[PDB]
Amino acid sequence: QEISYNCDYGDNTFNLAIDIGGTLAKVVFSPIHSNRLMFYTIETEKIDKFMELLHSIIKEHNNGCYRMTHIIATGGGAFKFYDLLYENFPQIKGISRFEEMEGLIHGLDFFIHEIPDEVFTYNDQDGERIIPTSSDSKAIYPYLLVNIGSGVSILKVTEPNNFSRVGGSSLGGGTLWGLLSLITGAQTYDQMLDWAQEGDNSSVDMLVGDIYGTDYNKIGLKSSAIASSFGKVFQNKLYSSHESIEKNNGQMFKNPDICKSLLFAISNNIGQIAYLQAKINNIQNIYFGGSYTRGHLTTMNTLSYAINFWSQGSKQAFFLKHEGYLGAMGAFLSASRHS
Amino acid sequence: RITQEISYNCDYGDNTFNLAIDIGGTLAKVVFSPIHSNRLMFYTIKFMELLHSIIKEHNNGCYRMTHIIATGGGAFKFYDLLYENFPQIKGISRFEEMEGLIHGLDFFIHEIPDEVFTYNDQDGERIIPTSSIYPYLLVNIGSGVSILKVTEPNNFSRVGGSSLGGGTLWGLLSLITGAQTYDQMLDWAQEGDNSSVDMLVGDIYSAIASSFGKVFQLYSSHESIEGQMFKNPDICKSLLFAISNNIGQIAYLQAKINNIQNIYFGGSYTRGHLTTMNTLSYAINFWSQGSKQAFFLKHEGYLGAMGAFLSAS
Ligand SMILES: CN(C)c1cc(CN2CCOCC2)nc2nc(NCc3ccc(C(C)(C)C)cc3)nn12
Repeated sequence: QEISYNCDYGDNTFNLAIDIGGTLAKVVFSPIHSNRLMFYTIETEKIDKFMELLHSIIKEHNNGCYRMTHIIATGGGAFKFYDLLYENFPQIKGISRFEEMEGLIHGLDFFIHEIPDEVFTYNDQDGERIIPTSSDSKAIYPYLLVNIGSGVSILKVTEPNNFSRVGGSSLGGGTLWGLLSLITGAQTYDQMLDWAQEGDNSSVDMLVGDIYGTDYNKIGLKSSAIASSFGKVFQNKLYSSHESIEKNNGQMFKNPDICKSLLFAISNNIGQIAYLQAKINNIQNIYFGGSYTRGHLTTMNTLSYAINFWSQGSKQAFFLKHEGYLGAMGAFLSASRHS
Repeated sequence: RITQEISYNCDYGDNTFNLAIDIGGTLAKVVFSPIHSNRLMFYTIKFMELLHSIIKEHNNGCYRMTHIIATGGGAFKFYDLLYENFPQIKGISRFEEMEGLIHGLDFFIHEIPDEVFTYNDQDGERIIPTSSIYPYLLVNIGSGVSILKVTEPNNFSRVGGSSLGGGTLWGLLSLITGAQTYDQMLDWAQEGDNSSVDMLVGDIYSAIASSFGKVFQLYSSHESIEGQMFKNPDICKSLLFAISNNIGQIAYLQAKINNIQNIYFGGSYTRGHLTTMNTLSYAINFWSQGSKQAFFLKHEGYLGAMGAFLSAS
């Protein structure tokens, strides 16, 4: 989903930035004199596949010129994969590392300030609205980045170059993916999202309605609000697997319903934690980064609604067209300055 | 057979057998006192059938001298069912759930010795002599989580909550592992090693980076997608940590927003399990750098029924 941008190509080094996380590798590069920023994601699980993509990019977009390629690695996996990269690319110009936080924030601020049609709000009522951020300091800052990958990172940015980590969560995309993979057999994240879309969570969640007979207006909750995620399930050997889960249980619980339930559980939790962090830090604007929302309308509506609800309208969820690429973009910009 | 009991000089001015019931999503709790016994009797659970036996055994089968106070959603969802089930009773009344919990908690704090305690694996159990306070948070964990702020006697509000509560833990672990009781889940959790299903920091580069994050790792023309197995004990530990750490974090953030140091954990979640208590205590101790404190309660599951009981008189 390439972007037009006038890059400074410097000494013509080909800068190949990689953000390596728990689960995914996200790559940003610009062929020399193209003025195009290009973006790819691949799972890290099959090393050959990952390394092979990097090889193909060098061959297809830098004419096989290893000796003028600089790989800059960011994300948590920059450390773990450093030796794999070195052994794969003996003949390249260099390999460097960029701190994860600076990566995310440099990448995000770049997207906010420079790239049109990149930042957007979304909910089921309003549809998508592009926020024209790449048109000052006091309008943009302060903000929070909620970067959802395997876990959840939360960073606050008070002004240019002024940013820090605040507490994150271990209940992130990896949790949602792990649980639904094992429970439902779903083969890909995209499949889980399609099943979630069709599902009815109320068959496995207890709603306020199920516990009361009605709204619980004294505490601000409608009957349709979720009171206990997966709360309906209990009432109704060393190892478990999808197989055993299916043999034991059949279709008492339906896959679409499980997917929607847990999509709501994890996204609402993330939205709440984000809210609470924004509340403590007196921040109105909350960006979502990572590869969790993937422009999925249900997911974005869920997150937007959680921030809106918990804040009673005083805070706002923002999404990014290149959400997954913030870290790699920041690394890219560092290597660019260098060359 | 009642095995949980407190001596207390109850007020029997009305010459009524007060029977308080907390009808929550998943569990039902009773608090009652045989007239003039000075014994408070507690029971957690075919339920309506229990209430009958209680009247039979502890009030001589006398319906016309029994008063029921109902708290929780059942009280409203099923107000009629109580009248259908308990005709000819002296009276049925209701008590609002949040107010139930706080009156019950304040009673345990102020009146009952050896009720409030800290627990962690480092220093063990410490009884806090509260009965010898404000403001405080109550984090009441049942099917879901209710979080209440209490500034002073009779000043409180529900500030927050979470749908990721005991029912989520029990639900996930039932379906995934086939475990049949909360007890088996906790026993398995205590043996388990979460690192086989969780991505830890070390995995990305013993803190958890992603709970359960290691698990994900046209027409038919090749082999069946068919698969990988994970150990039940490790799954129970992963999800116990995930749900407990999250609750601890939300509790800490709420406490921070509300400028509260003292955080009480209520409901039927910890059940006196050292591992669960340790995890909650650790989470609060960690985030606050020691400036906030987790408290537990010997009668954690009966806060709401206790408050309802006291409302009768
Ligand atoms: C997910 N939403 C939208 C929210 C929002 C809030 C706080 N809001 C702040 C803004 O003003 C309105 C209130 N609290 C929430 N708690 C839950 N579930 C836990 C839960 C809900 C209900 C119950 C009973 C019925 C048994 C008492 C027990 C546990 N969800 N939830």
